[PDB]
Amino acid sequence: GINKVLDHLAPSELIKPVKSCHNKPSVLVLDDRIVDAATKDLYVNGFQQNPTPENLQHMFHQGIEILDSARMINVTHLALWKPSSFKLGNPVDFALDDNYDTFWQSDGGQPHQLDIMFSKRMDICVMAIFFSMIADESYAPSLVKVYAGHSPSDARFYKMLEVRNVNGWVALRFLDNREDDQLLKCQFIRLLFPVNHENGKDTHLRGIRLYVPSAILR
Amino acid sequence: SLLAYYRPTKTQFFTTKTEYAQILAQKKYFAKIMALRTCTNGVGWGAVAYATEKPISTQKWVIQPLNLISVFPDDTKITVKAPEDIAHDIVEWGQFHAGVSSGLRISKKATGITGSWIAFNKPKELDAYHGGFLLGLGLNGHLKNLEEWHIYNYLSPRNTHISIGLLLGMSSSMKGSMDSKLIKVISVHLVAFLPSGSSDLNIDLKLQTAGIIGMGMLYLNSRHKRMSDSIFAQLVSLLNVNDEMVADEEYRLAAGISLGLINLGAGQTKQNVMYEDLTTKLLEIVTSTYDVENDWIPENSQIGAVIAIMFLFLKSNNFGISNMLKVDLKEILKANINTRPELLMYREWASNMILWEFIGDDLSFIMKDVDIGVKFSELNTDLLPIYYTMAGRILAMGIRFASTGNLKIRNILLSLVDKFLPLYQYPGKQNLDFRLTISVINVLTNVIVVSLSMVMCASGDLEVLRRVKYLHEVASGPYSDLSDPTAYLEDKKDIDDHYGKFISTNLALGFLFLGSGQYALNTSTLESIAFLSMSVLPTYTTPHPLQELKHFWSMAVEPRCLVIKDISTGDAVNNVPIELVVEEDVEKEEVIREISTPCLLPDFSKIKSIRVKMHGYFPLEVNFTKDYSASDFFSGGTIIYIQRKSESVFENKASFRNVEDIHVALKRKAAESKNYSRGNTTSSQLVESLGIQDLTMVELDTLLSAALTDSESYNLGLLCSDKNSGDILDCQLELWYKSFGPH
Repeated sequence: GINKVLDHLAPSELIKPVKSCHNKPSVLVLDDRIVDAATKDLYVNGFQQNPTPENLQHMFHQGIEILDSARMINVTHLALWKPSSFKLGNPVDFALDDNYDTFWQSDGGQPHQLDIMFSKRMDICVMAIFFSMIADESYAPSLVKVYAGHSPSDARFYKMLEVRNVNGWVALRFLDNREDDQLLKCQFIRLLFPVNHENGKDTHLRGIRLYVPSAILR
Repeated sequence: SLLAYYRPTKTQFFTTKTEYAQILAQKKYFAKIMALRTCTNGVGWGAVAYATEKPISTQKWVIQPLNLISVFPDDTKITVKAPEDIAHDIVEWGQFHAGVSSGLRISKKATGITGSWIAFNKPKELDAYHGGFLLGLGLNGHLKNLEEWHIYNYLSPRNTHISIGLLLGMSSSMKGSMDSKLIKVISVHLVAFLPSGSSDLNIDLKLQTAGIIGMGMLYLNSRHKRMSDSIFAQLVSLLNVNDEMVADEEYRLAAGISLGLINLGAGQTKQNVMYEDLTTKLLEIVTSTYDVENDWIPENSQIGAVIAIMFLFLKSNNFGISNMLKVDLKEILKANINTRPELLMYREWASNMILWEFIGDDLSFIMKDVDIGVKFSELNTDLLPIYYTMAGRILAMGIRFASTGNLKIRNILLSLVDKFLPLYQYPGKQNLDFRLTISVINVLTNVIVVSLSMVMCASGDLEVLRRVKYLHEVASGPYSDLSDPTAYLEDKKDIDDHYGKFISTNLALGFLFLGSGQYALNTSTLESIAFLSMSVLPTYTTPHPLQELKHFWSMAVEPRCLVIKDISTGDAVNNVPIELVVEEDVEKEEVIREISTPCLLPDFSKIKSIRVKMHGYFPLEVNFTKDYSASDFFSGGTIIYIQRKSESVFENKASFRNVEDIHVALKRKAAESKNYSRGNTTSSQLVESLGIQDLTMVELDTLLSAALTDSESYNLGLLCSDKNSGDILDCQLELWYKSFGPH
């Protein structure tokens, strides 16, 4: 029994198939001009001239409602946030206020950092980000890399996101890490924005949300 | 040859490719990995050479610079250059490590090393080598009173390495003197202890960690409330770096070890109220569960709180505190679990060290209450706590049986390392859950090798060397066989993983051959366990926290080597069998242990008697009673001298009392012929030729020459009728000849 549980803990010959990983970091396509079943799963607002900002606000609200329509638990306000730097005009509150008009802006080094620190082991399943290519082209995020880990010490690369034209909410469920659970299990998530569109300098963040599974008398 | 650092390093490369460009890239990658190895050989070279070279004072010291140039079997040399090939900080970090090794090489009892000597050896240009060298002299106990003249000269540049070396070495030299003139200097260095509201002065974070560890170690056994409460506040509070608030895991680990070392041995209480208040506050920190992350109590202080509770009740056998500290696997695997998993290793290690009488030597203690209990036996994050569980238990087990050696523990670790070795550094299916679990595997296998080295220290074992050699060689990882800054970070993570893997194997190689094998670690004195536990702290993951503390085990190394010397000649005699009486590390009665002469005997307090027996020198057997111990007996010196018997003709007057075995006679004849090959030339043969071999017979022959008065006649009769003597029968015949022979 002792030997067998060690073997289950440490499978020597059982696991390693050929040891032939390609080792390149996998790249995710975010374009919204091609219609596919997989993209529809990750892209919610639907594929479509540039819409007017009031149309962007309208579709911003509809995407929030659609994402919240399904059986879900929102724990966006259940974690600590620490961006790389402020600009004294708008903290991350306007990023997490679920309002298109307001937004958060960083100001500092080019490799902008957004830190998400958790208090308890929460199993995130759907990662939601809203982008606005036409509304914020100057500060649009063009290159996104999402990390993972249990602590600031052991942060590791998870996925790439290249932005070409996404004027809507982006849903990011995770399946590569754990196929059995179809969800991510970490306590430490950080985001990087190393470069912007048309050689930008800073970056806004219109929306951000975290998803987890589980008449009257006045 | 494997562990030396001042020379090109022999490398082995796989390169399972045929294209020339791909082969060159892998060779360059292996060259970068070998540069990491050359940087980290500081930890190993410190242990290989503890007290080898002695100083002459007048002679000027020299520090060999890092070579970090690799040589392949094809002899196509590839040279690593900074910061193009490797991270820039790594090269002078290795220089600092090599300097610490160089400083510690000087012996403890060496005299003439005053404040002027270090200034005389100053290179006139501050670098990592001199800071490390300065740290080594300070750590050995030489900076007892360093003059204030050139303290400012050293500290005037803001270079971190020299400042770190100066702070740590000097604090280690006084080691608990509570002197004002030096504690005030670090107080100036530490930003948080500086008076509130003062304008911030730029001080590096690593420098702050270096200063705080020196203060705690400076305040060893002080039991000083005014500093301990401030230190406790330091662990809980938040820091300021670059005018913005920052929370550091590195600084809090330093604060935790600081609090533990200052109040070492203060927990054996049956001050008590204040100790109870501090104990319950630390337990509150370690046990508090927060659904929402508080800013000023993050999880980074959990290890410090846990490490602090380690030193409060060290070697106290307080079952209750251990139970509230010890974590049960069956309960936690049922639940989702909380906090960083790495805390579990430290918690169980702390709980096991508290009960310093039941550290199990069997696999059952290691394998206690562990079961996978899930259908999915594939590597998943859910079974990380058991790996950290395993790591803590074996680390406590290894430190408990430190340098005493054993066979069952060695065999268990051999089985464990054989089982866990193949999984090591295998990025087969690149999945984040799998990658995190196998990173824990890398940490676990680093711990098993280090612990296996700890139990078998100073013995030069074969299989432990076999395992540590393998961990040393072959980089493995994603490359070989088994957006620019983004690629830089991707390569930085892998290179740091290799650096962490290399420090562990180097520590094992150094510990195996400690002081050329004639020095061993001490775990008798209470603070020795503190330094040993402090130095073995597993910090192999990024960013390798508190690495500069790795060269502190030198406080625990002490001689314990027994050799035999002759008295008359005054020279050493070797290769004589020695029988030893021990307690078998248990309550059993005794087992005879036969060893050669230059062998490391076990701890003196556990030895009851020692005897030397060998053909030739007459035997010497000493039994140690309760009154005098082996340590007190060897206090004057670890060498016991033996007297030389005598092959004298006068000893064998007439009869040979000796058995005179034919085998030993032939061996002696062959040995004498060997010297003769490489006769009446000896004085014994002269006295044999003269015929005065029998002392008593010649004297009585002279006496009887003439008379024979009555008194001497009765005297000769008494010697003849002696109860015990030698040539009695020969003596009887002469009186008969004198009395009734021809005349």
